[PDB]
Amino acid sequence: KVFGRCELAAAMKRHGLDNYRGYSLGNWVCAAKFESNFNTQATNRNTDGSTDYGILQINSRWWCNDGRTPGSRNLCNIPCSALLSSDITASVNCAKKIVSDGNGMNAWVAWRNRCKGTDVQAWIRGCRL
Repeated sequence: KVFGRCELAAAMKRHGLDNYRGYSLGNWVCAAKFESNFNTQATNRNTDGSTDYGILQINSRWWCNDGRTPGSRNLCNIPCSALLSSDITASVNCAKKIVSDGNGMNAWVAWRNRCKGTDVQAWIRGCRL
């Protein structure tokens, strides 16, 4: 599913991401736009041969099992396919694990390079939340 900007904001809010670890909702939306362009089905192979899955491009090296990432871990204890669902519940619960991991939203390279330092609140402008 390809979410609308405000549609994803609302879903991320309902699921508890807003100010989760002090990251406002616009950070989570901004990251989603620049990781997946809001498309739940988005998949990208990493040079290390891991793959990133879903709305927040969660990575099979550490967070989910895709059955083909050698010597990966699966710290969110899920199949990576779970993360491409139009139900973002797994993507969001796993992302909470990731952000709590010590490096915050810097675990997300698109967030680090495209959202951090910017007025991320623009990404939820116009949304009824």
